[PDB]
Amino acid sequence: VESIIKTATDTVKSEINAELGVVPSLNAVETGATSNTEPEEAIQTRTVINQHGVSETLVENFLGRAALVSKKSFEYKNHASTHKNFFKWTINTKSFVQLRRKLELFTYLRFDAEITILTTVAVNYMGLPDLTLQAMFVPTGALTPKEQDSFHWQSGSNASVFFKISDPPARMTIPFMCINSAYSVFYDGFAGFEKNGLYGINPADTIGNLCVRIVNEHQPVGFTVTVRVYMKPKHIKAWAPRPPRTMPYMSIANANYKGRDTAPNTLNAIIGNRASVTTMPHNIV
Amino acid sequence: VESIIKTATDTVKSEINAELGVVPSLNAVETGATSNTEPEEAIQTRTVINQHGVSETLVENFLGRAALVSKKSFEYKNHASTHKNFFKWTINTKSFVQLRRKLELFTYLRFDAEITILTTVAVNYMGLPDLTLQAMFVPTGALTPKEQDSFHWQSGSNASVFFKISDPPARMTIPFMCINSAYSVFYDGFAGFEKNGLYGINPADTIGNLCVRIVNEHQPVGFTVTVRVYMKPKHIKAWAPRPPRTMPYMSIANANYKGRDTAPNTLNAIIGNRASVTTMPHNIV
Amino acid sequence: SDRVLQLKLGNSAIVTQEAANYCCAYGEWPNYLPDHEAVAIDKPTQPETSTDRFYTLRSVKWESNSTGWWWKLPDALNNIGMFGQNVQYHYLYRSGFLIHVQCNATKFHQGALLVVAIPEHQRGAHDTTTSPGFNDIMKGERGGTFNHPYVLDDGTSIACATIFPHQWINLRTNNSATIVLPWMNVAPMDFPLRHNQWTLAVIPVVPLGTRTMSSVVPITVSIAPMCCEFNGLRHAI
Amino acid sequence: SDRVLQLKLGNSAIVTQEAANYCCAYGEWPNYLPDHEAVAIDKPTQPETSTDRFYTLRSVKWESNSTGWWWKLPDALNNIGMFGQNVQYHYLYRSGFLIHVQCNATKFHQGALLVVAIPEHQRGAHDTTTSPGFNDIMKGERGGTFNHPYVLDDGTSIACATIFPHQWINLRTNNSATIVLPWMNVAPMDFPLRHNQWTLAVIPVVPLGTRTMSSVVPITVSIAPMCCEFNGLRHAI
Amino acid sequence: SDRVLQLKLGNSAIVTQEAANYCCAYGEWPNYLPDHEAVAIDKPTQPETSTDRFYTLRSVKWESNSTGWWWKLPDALNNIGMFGQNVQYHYLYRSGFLIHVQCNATKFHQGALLVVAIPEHQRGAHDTTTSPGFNDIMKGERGGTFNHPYVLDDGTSIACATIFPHQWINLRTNNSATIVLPWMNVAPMDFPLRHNQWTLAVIPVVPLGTRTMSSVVPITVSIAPMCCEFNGLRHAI
Amino acid sequence: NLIVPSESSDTCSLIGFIAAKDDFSLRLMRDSPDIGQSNHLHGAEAAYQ
Amino acid sequence: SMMEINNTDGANGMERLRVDISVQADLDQLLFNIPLDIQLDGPLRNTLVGNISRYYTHWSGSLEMTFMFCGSFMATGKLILCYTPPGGSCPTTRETAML
Amino acid sequence: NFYKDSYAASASKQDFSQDPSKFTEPVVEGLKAGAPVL
Amino acid sequence: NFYKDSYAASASKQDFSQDPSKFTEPVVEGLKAGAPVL
Ligand SMILES: CC(=O)N[C@H]1[C@H]([C@H](O)[C@H](O)CO)O[C@@](OC[C@H]2O[C@@H](O[C@H]3[C@H](O)[C@@H](O)[C@H](O)O[C@@H]3CO)[C@H](O)[C@@H](O)[C@H]2O)(C(=O)O)C[C@@H]1O
Repeated sequence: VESIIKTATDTVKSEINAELGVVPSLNAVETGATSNTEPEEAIQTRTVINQHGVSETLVENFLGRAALVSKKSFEYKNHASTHKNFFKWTINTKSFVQLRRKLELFTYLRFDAEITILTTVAVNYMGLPDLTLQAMFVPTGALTPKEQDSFHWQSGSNASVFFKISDPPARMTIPFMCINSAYSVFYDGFAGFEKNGLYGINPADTIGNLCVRIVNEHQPVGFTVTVRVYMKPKHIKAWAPRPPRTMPYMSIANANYKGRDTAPNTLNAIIGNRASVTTMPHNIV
Repeated sequence: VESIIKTATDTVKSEINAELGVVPSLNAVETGATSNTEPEEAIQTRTVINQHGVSETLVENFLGRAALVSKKSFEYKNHASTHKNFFKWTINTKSFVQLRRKLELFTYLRFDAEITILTTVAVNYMGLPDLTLQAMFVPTGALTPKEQDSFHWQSGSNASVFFKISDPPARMTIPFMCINSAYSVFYDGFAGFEKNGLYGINPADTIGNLCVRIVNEHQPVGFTVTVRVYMKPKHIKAWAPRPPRTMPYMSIANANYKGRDTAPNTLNAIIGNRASVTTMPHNIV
Repeated sequence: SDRVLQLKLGNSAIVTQEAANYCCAYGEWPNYLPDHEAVAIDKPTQPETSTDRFYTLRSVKWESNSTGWWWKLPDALNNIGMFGQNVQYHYLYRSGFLIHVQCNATKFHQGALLVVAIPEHQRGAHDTTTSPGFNDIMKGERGGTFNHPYVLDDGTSIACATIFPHQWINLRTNNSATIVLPWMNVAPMDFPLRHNQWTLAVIPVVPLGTRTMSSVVPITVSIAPMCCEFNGLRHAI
Repeated sequence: SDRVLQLKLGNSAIVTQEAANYCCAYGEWPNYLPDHEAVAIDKPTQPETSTDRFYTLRSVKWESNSTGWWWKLPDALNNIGMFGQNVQYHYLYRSGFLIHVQCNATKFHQGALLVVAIPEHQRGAHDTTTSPGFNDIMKGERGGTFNHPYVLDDGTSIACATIFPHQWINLRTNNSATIVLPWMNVAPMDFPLRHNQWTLAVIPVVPLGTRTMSSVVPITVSIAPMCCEFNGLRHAI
Repeated sequence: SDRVLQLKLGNSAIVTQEAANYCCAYGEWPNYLPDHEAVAIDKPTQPETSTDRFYTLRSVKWESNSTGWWWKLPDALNNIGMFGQNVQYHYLYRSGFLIHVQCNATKFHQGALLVVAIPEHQRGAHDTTTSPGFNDIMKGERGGTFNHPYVLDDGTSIACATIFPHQWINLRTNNSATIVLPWMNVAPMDFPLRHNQWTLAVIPVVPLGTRTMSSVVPITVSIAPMCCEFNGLRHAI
Repeated sequence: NLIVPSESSDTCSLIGFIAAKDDFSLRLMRDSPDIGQSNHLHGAEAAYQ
Repeated sequence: SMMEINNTDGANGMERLRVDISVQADLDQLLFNIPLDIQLDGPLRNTLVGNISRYYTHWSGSLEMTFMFCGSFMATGKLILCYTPPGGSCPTTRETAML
Repeated sequence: NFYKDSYAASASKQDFSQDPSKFTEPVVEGLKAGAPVL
Repeated sequence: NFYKDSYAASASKQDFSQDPSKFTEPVVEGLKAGAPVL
């Protein structure tokens, strides 16, 4: 039943129906199939050549957006006496709700990830320094630097990108790097051979670590530096759509839920209340 | 009667006329048709091969100009104690009179909109910071951020453009996005099912909201930041030309009029006065 | 030859022996909605003769100090005959209009009326920032009058109103004006009770005058919807 | 196969899962007035979907002592929807009718309703020489009830009423009856406000009965005009 | 015709006389691992009939206040029959599943169960940041119950759970639901003791009700692995 | 009317479902109003430790 | 997917996903109504079509509502479901909705 | 245009077709050169 | 794409094939137009 759809389907004119043994409007929800009643069979229709496009809902476009996945502020200064001029971030797409919810509309996803890094500075006035930063990709669980001036930043094999605050945001693509044919947006299991591991966390789905430091030595005064990382999935393939998240997220480590204090989206009632089932909200007066 | 016109029409030489039953200079304005008397029929003409071009008056060029549509100044500082380092603007082409009047020379318009954003800064002296700004497109009526540091800026699906003051003005094209085949420059109706809605305002013609913030945290001192937005319509199609606006504009929400205190363009007299209908202004002495 | 004319639609007919040709707005003619432009998928009702016929509104008196009159479409007809009924029982409507304005006098009378069909004539209010209210716009069959015809009550000008489909009724020349209006909108159909596609404006640019016996000189408007179509049937509003 | 049925006209549709085939009065089907049978020469209006659709009347309650109900056509619909409007604005009308009577109960209920379409059912009054009055005949949407169903309120008999187009609703068998009615008259068209072509009669020949929980058992009538045509347009009556 | 069904695998067979067709998850059917998708290079064992057969789990009682039940695969079967043995002696397994949920009552009973197969149903804990523990997830043959079926115990919703392969058991209509599940994973094979590909959820969206004699109404689940393959043989865990 | 015998429940339920037909089209993508946050989710900061 | 038609105070969790109808004593009774804006909070918001549509701003196309009766086999009945194009107040009588 | 969406392209200043008559002579009966309009 | 690795390429927004039936009609026996589903 696979076919190429580029526009919404057309409508054909229909006439009066009075056929015994034919009841297109009746269905059996129990079969699990969605009703197949066509407009032409429910009412009398006219012919309509529908030219409405369907490209903006292509999965590639739906998920094809650079969404914020990480925001980190730290102090750039003399740390003689906390993120000391650098930080390490275990990449994940569970911290910011907008991206998280969209990705979670699918069970499995295969995509390459375009990473964009935006840097901002503020004095703690005599001007803003045009600093050089280094973002080093370190595999999940692998050895990360522990100091701004660590020799580990020599990045002999790890990929590192050096960029200035005055340059456009840095950008690079991390390929689909899962050990499987697709990432598991959801994982009903324990990724360990013992029974004490974390539930729902399959490290195979953790792209990796992003170690970011300011290359410049500290200045005589302190600054607040904020690094924002954006991710845009591309060359996407998606499988098994899922029920959208309704309850507010509680943790990046699980699907735990509590609900809002009052509707909407309270554990007790997802939709806001109306006086009764015969009360029409926004009724035209 | 459609034809391709690339130059002003030529003139053909004409001779003496003395024909009974033929009166090209007489017309009947009552029919609603404009006089069809040709120069060749009114006087004796010579032949003229006219090479004057007509391209600068093409609608595409006439409206094809980046006109100022929004200018907003705000204070960038610590707002502990007003636009707090960001602002929201409901896009409209009714605030600046030059663009407004030209667009209003037409009833319906279909065009894509090229948006250019220019940013300027001034200290409230130790130098001008090269700040990063974020302009997020939010559909008309949709959810806009309420704080500079709101999580809503994560822009998971909304389009956002990040730009520096030191970069050239930011630019992007908003497609013709109306739910109709063209924008209604004028709307003789109420866009609501009840009777208390606003007259002449069809939200279908409101491109959307532009939420702009400074990404950098505040500095130790304050600055005045001004954001100017320009719009250039392109791939234009126009219908039903209209009488040009004469009375000064009063509101962006309607065509209300009052007129200037004295001619010209006073409700009582559009054209400035002359002593009498036999008085020749600027007469050569 | 182009001074006499008969218009016949449904069970109605009109003749004039002093016409001035007639205007087809933007050189077009009314037509039913083609399948390649349709949006609403329900089979439309096309009443034909019960709606596509001349409806004559109440007349108005042309006085020496008159400023002009206006009628909005389809509002002026939304409560008249079968056209009105279909409009009330259906969410969507579509149609063109054949307009015939009538005014006769004497060979001793003078006066000139600009008869213009304005698309999307969005009125403006005078000397205030408050937008016109519902009752300022929806006058129905009675129509309204111009406050400042000089600027078409919208801050522009009547001088350039000739850019719109129009004719004139110059008493020494003709006694009627005829304008054929096609569907004019950015959508294939619309909700008739909240939006008016056209506004018929009749304005005396040259006042009525004479030195002969004074008589009441009326101006009458007859409008015939054309190629009416209705979709979205329900109860009457 | 002949127990399930879906009827679709205009924006309305009805299904039944317990039908008994369906009746086409005298083996005919509705159709528009052909040129070789026409009388009125004005071009007719054929609204199609705005009138040729199902109109559901108020229900009635089937009680242990009910005598029967009746609805006259087109009277019952002369003030309903667009069909009603066309009827009021036109001197002449013509149409067929698709009738669907509905009544469901329980597998523990019993009862049998004769659902018959009577042409020209001229009522008689009981024990008096005075003919029935206007208000005794024109009941409109509410319909009326039988005084002496045994003789069809006309001095004849319900026993032989089966000679007319009909079906039955026997609770243990079906829950609906469907009858398609063609135009039935001696004239090609008629004045809808003074003459009724058909009379829908629903009579309980076998009373409603059960020993299970008592519940209100309604009887509902849905009627869809078919191939409507109207001539002689004027103002509404 | 699509109400009766017989399923036969190995030495087991099941019939139902009130089915509702049957579901093939995502329109697929189980199959053995092809050479062009294989990873583990040791020759696999394909037991066929000793494992690809129906295993009936202990029943559960449908009560007026029940919230729903769930069983995870292959966990629910990891200790049952030869399928269980192969699972215990092999590091890797692969298979589809034929699911048959059974529940019969009376023509006087009402109730509706959503029978849905959820891929990767990662449970969430309620009102706490602590992730669910091993014993909260691995219930085995007994299965578990829903705490908040309204949100599928994962913060989403049962209302949209129909996006997953499913059927319903509406007592007045059918007495069983059947779903064929193909291998569903991002890997060609997996370690059966730590990851569950599918979760069978049976939730009463419409509670069980009647006014007739109360009887215990059980819900029974029978599951047949399909096209089982095992790799990485060693001792039993 | 809803009609039932003495032993059937006299109150019954309906479950309503809705879906788009294949003549549907959606345009102009925007952030969903159905999800939002005002703080860091639990564990988010730990990703930096 | 399921519409949350019974979104009323006193209806908790799944009770909100089903509409209960009872044997009536009067005729032509109104049972319930449903607001139709798939872009606003209401019975249609938390559905597959509602949720995904809300990631967009413009929409076009036909919608289909399917209702499954979940009473006992011995229960019978006939209901009328009406869709009223916009324009006025929501109909409160069958004679009006039926149009 | 190196962008994938055609609406991103530069301006289109090549449409030289015109039909003034729809505004200048929208009368049903064509008017002749020097013949009386009425 | 001037890069040597194909995964570095711009987005691929040209896959217009669909098969809703895998979600809308995953029933083994095809359902007819107006014939009783059961
Ligand atoms: C993340 C989340 O919970 N999103 C829901 C959203 C938010 O809860 C609100 O925006 C929080 O302010 O609500 C959604 O439903 C709309 C609600 O509207 C409330 O009444 C509003 C009214 O609609 C506004 O026009 C008015 O200006 O303010 C009123 C409140 O004072 C109702 O009371 C409530 O029950 C909802 O119906 C939404 O669509 O925004 C649903 C989101 O999932």
